[PDB]
Parts: sequence; C-alpha cells; structure tokens
Amino acid sequence: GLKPEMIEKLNEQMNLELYSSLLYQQMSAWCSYHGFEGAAAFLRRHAQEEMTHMQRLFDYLTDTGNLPRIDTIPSPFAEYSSLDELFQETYKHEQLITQKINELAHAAMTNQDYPTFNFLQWYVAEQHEEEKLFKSIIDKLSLAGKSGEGLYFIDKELSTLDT
Amino acid sequence: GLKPEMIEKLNEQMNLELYSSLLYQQMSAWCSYHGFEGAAAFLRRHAQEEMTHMQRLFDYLTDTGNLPRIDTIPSPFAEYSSLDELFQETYKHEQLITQKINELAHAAMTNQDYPTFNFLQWYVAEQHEEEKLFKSIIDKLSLAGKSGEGLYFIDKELSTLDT
Amino acid sequence: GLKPEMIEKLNEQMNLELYSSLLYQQMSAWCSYHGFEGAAAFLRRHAQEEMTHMQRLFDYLTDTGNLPRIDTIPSPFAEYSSLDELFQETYKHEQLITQKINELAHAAMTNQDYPTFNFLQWYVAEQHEEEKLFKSIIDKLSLAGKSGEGLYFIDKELSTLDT
Amino acid sequence: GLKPEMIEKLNEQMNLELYSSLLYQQMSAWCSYHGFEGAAAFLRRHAQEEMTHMQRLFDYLTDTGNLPRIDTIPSPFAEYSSLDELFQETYKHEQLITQKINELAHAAMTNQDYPTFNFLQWYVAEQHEEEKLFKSIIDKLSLAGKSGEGLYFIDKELSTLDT
Amino acid sequence: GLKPEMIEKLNEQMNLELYSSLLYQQMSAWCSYHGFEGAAAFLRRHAQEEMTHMQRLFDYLTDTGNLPRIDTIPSPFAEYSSLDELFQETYKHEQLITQKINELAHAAMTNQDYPTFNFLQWYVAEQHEEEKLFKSIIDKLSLAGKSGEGLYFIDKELSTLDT
Amino acid sequence: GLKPEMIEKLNEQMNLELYSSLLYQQMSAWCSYHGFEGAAAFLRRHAQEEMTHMQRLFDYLTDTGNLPRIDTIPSPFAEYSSLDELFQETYKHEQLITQKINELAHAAMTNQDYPTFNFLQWYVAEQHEEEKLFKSIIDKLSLAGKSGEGLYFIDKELSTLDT
Amino acid sequence: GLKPEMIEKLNEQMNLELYSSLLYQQMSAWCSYHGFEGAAAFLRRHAQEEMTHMQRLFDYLTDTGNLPRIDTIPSPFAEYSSLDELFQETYKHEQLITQKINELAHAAMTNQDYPTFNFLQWYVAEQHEEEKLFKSIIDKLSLAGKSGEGLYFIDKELSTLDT
Repeated sequence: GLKPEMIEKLNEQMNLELYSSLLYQQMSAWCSYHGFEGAAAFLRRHAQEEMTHMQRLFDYLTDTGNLPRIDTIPSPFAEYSSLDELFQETYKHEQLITQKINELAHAAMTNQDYPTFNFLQWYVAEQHEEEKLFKSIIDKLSLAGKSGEGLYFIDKELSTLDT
Repeated sequence: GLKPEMIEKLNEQMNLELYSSLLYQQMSAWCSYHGFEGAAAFLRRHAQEEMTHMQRLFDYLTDTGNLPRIDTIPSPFAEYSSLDELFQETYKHEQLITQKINELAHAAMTNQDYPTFNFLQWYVAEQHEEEKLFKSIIDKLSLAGKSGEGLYFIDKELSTLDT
Repeated sequence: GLKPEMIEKLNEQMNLELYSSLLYQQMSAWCSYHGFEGAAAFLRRHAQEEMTHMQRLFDYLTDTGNLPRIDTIPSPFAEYSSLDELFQETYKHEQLITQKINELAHAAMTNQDYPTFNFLQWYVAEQHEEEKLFKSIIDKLSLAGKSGEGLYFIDKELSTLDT
Repeated sequence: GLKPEMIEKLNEQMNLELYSSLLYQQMSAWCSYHGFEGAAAFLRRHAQEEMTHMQRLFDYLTDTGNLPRIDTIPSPFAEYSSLDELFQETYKHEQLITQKINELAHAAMTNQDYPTFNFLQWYVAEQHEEEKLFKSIIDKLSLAGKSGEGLYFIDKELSTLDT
Repeated sequence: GLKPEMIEKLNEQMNLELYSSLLYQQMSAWCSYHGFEGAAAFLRRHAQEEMTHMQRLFDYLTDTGNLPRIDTIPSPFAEYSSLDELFQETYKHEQLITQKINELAHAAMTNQDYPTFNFLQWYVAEQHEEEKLFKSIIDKLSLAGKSGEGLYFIDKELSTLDT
Repeated sequence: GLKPEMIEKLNEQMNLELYSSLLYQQMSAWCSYHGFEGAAAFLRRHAQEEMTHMQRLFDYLTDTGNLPRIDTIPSPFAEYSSLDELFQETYKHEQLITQKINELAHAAMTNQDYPTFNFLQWYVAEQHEEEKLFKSIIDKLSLAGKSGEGLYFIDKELSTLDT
Repeated sequence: GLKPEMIEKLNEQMNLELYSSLLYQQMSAWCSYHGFEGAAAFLRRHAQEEMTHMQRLFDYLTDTGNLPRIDTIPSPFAEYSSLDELFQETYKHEQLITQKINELAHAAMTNQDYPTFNFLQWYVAEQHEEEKLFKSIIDKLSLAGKSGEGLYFIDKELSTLDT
C-alpha cells in the first residue's frame, strides 16, 4: 500500500492541481477584463484541463483505499501588468507543476512504490506537452506582442489554440 | 450597470457554488471509502454540475465588465456517521443554495436590476429541479436504507441516477 | 540479456500466474457446487484472464531467447465456509500477486534491467485494476452478504460483472 | 447420477486434458527456442484447444452436482532431439488421449451411464479429427523434413495450419 | 531541464540512429548488387524505420529547448562475404543500439531525469520488437540458408516481411 | 552501361542530396530554437523531400548494376543571424543543387549517355519547382520580414506552405 | 520533317521490334516443349509487350507522313540447352534493343531532330525497366536454377511475374 510520505505528497499535488485550475480561471478573468477574449477562452479551457489532473489524483487515492482530502485553497487573485506578464506567470507555474511531478516520481522510486511510479508516468508525459504549449505562447508574445496589432493576432490565435 | 451590493452578492454566490462543488467531491470520497461506489459516482457527477453553476456566474460577471474574484475556499472536509447522514447534509446544503439564490433574486428586484433578475431565473428553475432530486434520494433512504441490502439497492440506483 | 536472478523470478511468476488461474477455476467449482452460478461464471472469466498473464510472461521469456519452464503445479483444492470467505481468499491472493509483481519490478530496477522493467509495467497497471475489482466485491459482500436474499442479488451481479 | 468409477475416470480425464494443454505449451517453447516459430504458433493454438477439452469435462462434472477436483499437475518439461521427434511425441500423446476417451466410453456403457456416454461422443469425434491432423504433420515431416529447407517450408505451413 | 551528460548522450544516440539508418541503406545496396531484391527491399524499409528513431530524438531535444546537433557521419561502407554474414552484422548492430538505449535509460534514472526516462520507454519497447525480428531472420538463414534454393525462399519472404 | 565519370558524378550527387536533407533538418532545429515553429515544420518537410531525391539516385545506381556508396557526410551545423539569413542560405543551397543537376545533365549529353539524361529530367523539372518555392519565401521575407509581427505571419504561412 | 538517315533507322528499329516479338514467342514455345509453362506464359506476355513497341514506331512513321515498311522477317528459330541459356539469350537481346534505341537517340540528337528525340524518350525509359526485369530473372536462375526443384519454383514465379 501507500507509505505515509506518498499519501502526503499525492494529496499535496492533488490540491496543487485544484489551486492551479482556479489560478488559470482567475487569469482568464484578467484577460476578459482587459479585452483579450481569445486568451480568456484559452485559459478557461486550460483551467478545465488542469481540473482533470486533480480528479485523476483524487481517484487514484480512493482506488488505493485512501481518503483524499481537499485542503483550504488560497485565493489565486493577482495583478498583472500585461498579457505577456500574465502568460510568463502561467508558464512559470506550469514549470512548478512539472517539478512537483518529478519530485513525486523520485519519491515513488526511492520509496519502492512501483504502482505510484507507474501512475505518475501519465503526468510526466502530459506536463512535457503542456510546457511545450506554454513555451510556444511565450515565444509568440516575444516575437509579435510589442504592438497592439500583434496582440490582436495572438489573441485571435489563442481563441482556438489546441482545439 | 451592477450596483455594489449586487457585485458583492454575485461574487459571494459564485464562490459558494465553487465551495459546493468541492463539498460534493469530498462527500463522494467518503462514499468511495465506505464502499458506496454508486453514491460516489452520483456525487462526482453532481460536483461537476455545480461547478458549471460557478462558471455561469463567473461569465455573467465578466460579461458586465466586472472582474469576478475567486476567494479563499475553506476545506470541505467533514465526518459522516452514515450514508443517510451524508445525503441529509447534501440536501440541506442544496436548500441553502436555493435560499441564497432567492435572496439574490430579491436583491436584484429591490435594486431594480432587471438584467440580473433575468439572469438569475435559470438558477431559480434549476435549483427547484435539484432539490426535487435530492429529496427523492432522502425518501429512498428513509424507505429502504435501514438494512445493508436496501443500501446496496439504493447505491446501485445512484450509480446511474439522473443519467 | 536477462540475468540469472531475473530469469528465475520471471519463471516463478509465470508459474504463479498458472497456479492462480487454476485456483480461480477451482473456486468457481466451489461456487457452482453451492448454487452460486453467477459467482462461478465470474471466477471462470477471471481464471481465463489470469491465464493470459501466464502467457504474456511465457512469451516474454521466449522472445528473449530463454526457455520458459512450466513447473509442477500443486493442487489448488481447498474448503471454504462461505461465499464471503472464498472471495476474501481470492482478494488476498490477488494482493499476493500484486506484491510479487512489485518485487519483480524492484528486482528489474536493482539489476539495471530496463527491458524487463518496461515489460512489467503492464502487470503493475493491470494488478491495480484487478485489486480494485476484487475490493469492490468484498465491499458488496460486507454490505449485503449477511442474508440469503443479499447473496442472491450479489450472485446475479457477479454473473455479468466486468462484462 | 454418476457412479464412483465414473466420477473418478471423468476427473482423471479432466486432469489429463489440463496436463496435455500444458505439455503442448511447453513443446511450443522448445519450438521457439530452436527457431521454429510456425511450429510454436501451431502448438500454442493446440494448447488452447486442449484446455477447452478440460473445461468441457469440468463443466459436465459441475452440471451433475459433482465437484471437479484439479489435481497436482506434474511438470511437462522434456528434451527433444529434433522437431520430428517432438511431433512424434505430440502424436503419440494424442493417441493416448484417444485411448483414454475410448476407455471412458466403454466404462460409461458397462456402467449403463447413458448421459455420460452421450456426453463423451463429442470427444470421440473430436479426437478422431485431431489425430488425423497430427498424422498429417508426421507425414509432412517424413516426406520433407530431412533438410533445413524442408523444415523451413513445414514450419511456414504450421504457422497457419488449421486456421 | 536536461543535465549536460543527458544532452550529450541524447545527441550521441540521435547521431547513432542516423548512422544506423544509412548503414541499413548501404546494406540494402549490397543485397541489390548480389541479386537479393527481397532482402534489399526489407533493409530499405528498416532504414526508413530507424530514421524515424533519429527524428524522435531530434524532436525531443528541440522540445526541451536544446539544439540537437547532427554530427559528421562516417561512411557505412563495408564488404560482406554472404547474405548470412550481412544479416549477422545487422543483428549485432541492433543489439548495440539496444545496449545504448539501456545505457541511456540508466543514465536518466541515475540523473533523476524522469521526463527523459519516460521518453526512452518507447525505445526500450521498440528495440525489443526489432531485435526479435532480426533474430528470426538469423534463425531462418541458419535453417535454410545453406543452399541457393533456400536463399531464394528467404529472399522472397524478406520482400514482404513485417508488411 | 555507365561510364566512370558518370558513376562518379551520380554518386557525388546522391551524397550531396543526403547532405542537403540533413542541412535542412539542422536548419529546422535553428528555427525551433528561435521560436519559429512554422518555419521549422516547413524545413522538416523539405528535409524529407530532399531525402527522396537521394533515394531516387541510389535506386538508379543499383538498377544499372552499380553499387552506390554513401560517403562520409560532413556536419551541417552552422550559425545564422536571422530567419532571413537562414532562408537566404537555403535558397543559395537549392541553386547549388540545381547547378549540379545541370552539370550532370551536360555530362550525360557529352558522354552520349541517353538513359542517364532521361533519368535526370525528373531532377531538372523538380529543381525548377523547388527554386520557385524558395524564391517566393525570400520575397515574403523581403516584403514583411522587417518586423516581429511580419515574421509571425510568415512563420504561420510556412507552417502549412506547400501542403 | 524526317531526314533519310532517321527514316531508315526508325524503320530498322520497327522491324527489329517485330522480329523481337516473334523471337520471344518462339522462346515461349521452347519453354512449353520442355515443360516450363510459367516461363512460357511470361515470354508470351513479353512477346505481346514488344509488339506494342513495334506499333508505336509504325504509328510515329505514319504520323510524320512517312510510309513504314515491314521487311522480310528472318525465322527466330533456335536451339537452347537449358532454361538458363534461353533466358541469358533473352537478356542479351534486350540489351541489344537498348543499344539500338540509344543509337537512335544519338542519331536524332546529331541530326537536330528534336521531335524524334522526344518520341524516343519513351523507349529509353521502358528499355531501362525491361532490362531490370530480365536481369532479375537471370539473378534468380543463378541463385536457385541449379536443381529441378529450384527451376520448379522459378517457373511458378514466372507464371505471374510482372502481373
């Protein structure tokens, strides 16, 4: 079964995924407020995606006969100076999630927890893909984001980015 | 536009819908832990439903040019003595949500806010339906929930209840 | 190629999967004899499933140019006091198989045998699913198995459980 | 109902069918090890066929309210000097199974057990067909099996023989 | 991100996959020159396969923000005494690739690089399959390759082997 | 048959096509590294195209009973100051390939090698088309490539250019 | 229009194609007589193919307002010591046809006859393909043609070779 360190780290990551989903929702509100409807739509879709990462951890914990515990969730509210600054923060947050998944994989390996190591492989692969997506948005903003016209085009791309 | 009281009450209800979704998720974990997989599945579906109520309020606020603000969310964790006690609490919580929606409708009418009164009609109708559903579950538990066999049948019904 | 410890442990697990398939067949005979036709059908299906786990190990060994060796198989015959006692034993046996797979994964990692570690990931995932299934049956028996009526319903569910 | 001699002989044949299935599996491993992949595939298919003969006896015993008992199964491991020697042994084993079925049919007739005599007719017919198949393979090996080229062609035929 | 040892080993393997693709192309030319058109077609298909292994590594490096670097590629030209000698060399080369992939997986594990360990699992599985294929060709040549007639049949099989 | 000068020039062009394919691959890596994903995708597709030109020469040589010889391939690695500079170099390289094809056609005509002159006509026509494509990209960069916004649009066009 | 040398060479080649078709027919009769029905069928198909080459020249001459003239055709009858000797002669004859086509292409170029040079390109390409086909048959006979069994397999392949 799951060792106490692993139960703790899995619950911690479940709650971080929940917080992250709400952070992406709040960021989408910043985008709507500042007239970036396409960026807002993209971040709403990503908020839904990250909530499914929360659910996958929740269900793994219940499968193993452990009771997942949703923690107090701090407010994700923040101020952003620009669309570029916001997406820089989204990318840094995704890098944090990737790091915490790698730390969880390392904990599973050092605890000789092969079921949890196997379970975490989905997160390792998916975080690789999501980091690549957010890096591409950062690159687009670096290239064309220094004018209102460029931001207009990037926003329109974001409205349908990743289907 | 929206008056300050209405902005405050709409944000408050948005955050209550978010809390409620997580409460239903946590209740589903109690059900899984105690072997009621059908009740767990039903509560997971209802958690998803209530999150859409949160999203509808979030989007109304952004439509009106107001910035919705996700608050600190308290932990929904609680202990329950029985499946019946849990569902009694779910029903009481739905009654609370219904009351808060009625208070919001009254606030809209007294503030002469006809767009918000119109927007809230969806919640009035939907809460009526959801209360009816949870009352029916309470009635089933009152009738047949006093044996393990009866709980087995009710759990199986819950696994597919409301599609 | 495969180190001697790994050849030995893989052959051992292949023979344990074979024994397990026959154990589940024998348990199904107990169920038929005591009038639990649905439980019997379920255990016959699971006996077929576990035999495929044997075959997957057999084929891995032959792929690597090693000769798998089917051992002497002890009789799986046993007495059971009740359907609940039988399924408790089935679940404990599945937990044993899960443990032996985890020990094999650990042996592969400590022997720096990355092909075998990769091969074993299928077993880690599948054993997780099968343990969850047998835990759910134990939970149903704990809830409703204390009457002949309840056993009648559980048997009927088992007749088609997991398709 | 079944007389004690008939219960004993039916259980004996059930266990012989089980042993035979594993013997054919082990023979397929010899074929894989020596590079005869088509012969290996054929023997794996025949191992599955013979296991169904075991299951048919198991189910007949349970139908009649008798508890079939899976015995200790001796290891089928053996050495073979050639593909021809292996298939000679497979054919001799099938002839043994045919003889034991004929002895069972005779026992049913002398015990005035008409349900078991009727049940055994399936085995009489099927063993006739399977002996014919293995005799044809022996004949092919006698004709063309004295060269590596001939063995190559026979192996390729075996890979799809009997669909 | 990727540690310097891992960047170096990944680039090294990318270039080894590129060299291998060209080696298989050159071997196919030997086959064409000596009249083995089916062997030539098979090796051309395998050259295309191995180039895709190069591309997968190239793309992983670019995904991680590292610049893959195609090295100077030595000529793969060699002399072969026979079709059997050529395919023995192809099989030994595939075994080398398998070893280098295992060394890369070990480096990822010892460097606590879980994204790269995950990425490499595709190579571990695929190399297992490709080694099995080339071992089967070696076995066919050992059996039937000692006559011109046998080589004729093996060449015809190779023309469509593995679709 | 082929005269020695023609064998030499055909092998030389085969190896130049191979080098060119890898050069286009390496250029695509520069594009990925600098955030031009559409340019990267276009150059990856063109790398695949040019490899087919290599294969067509390889197969012509083998058809004529000559053994094509893959040479040592120098590293294509280079530095580029800008996307425009990179594509200027791609266009100049395509012009070099066109020139070498024209020199080969002239060599075939002066050697009275009508089969090789006929074979080369495919390259004459295809190089005409590919030069036209790369000239059009140069023209787009000259027109709109002097801003980050313009480069953003050109990159997006390149992502699907020439299907 | 056509110069006298070109009219003469085109008529000469038309008559050589006619003779060749009949030669292939006569060779097919040798094959039938010696029991090689598949080789006979292949040569009958090739006789039909070569007659179409005759017709294409005939029609070119009539298109240009020149009267093609079918010459006296010498008997193609010959003796052959073996199927291999026959196909060696077929291949040498195809090489002769290829040479005469190259001489015709050279004559067209030196006579500045660009319509005839264009017309002949079909023959240059087609003769390349047909030489490759007959070289492959020679290679099969060299490999497997030294036994009656091998000749049996080659004959069976020829029966459907090139559709």
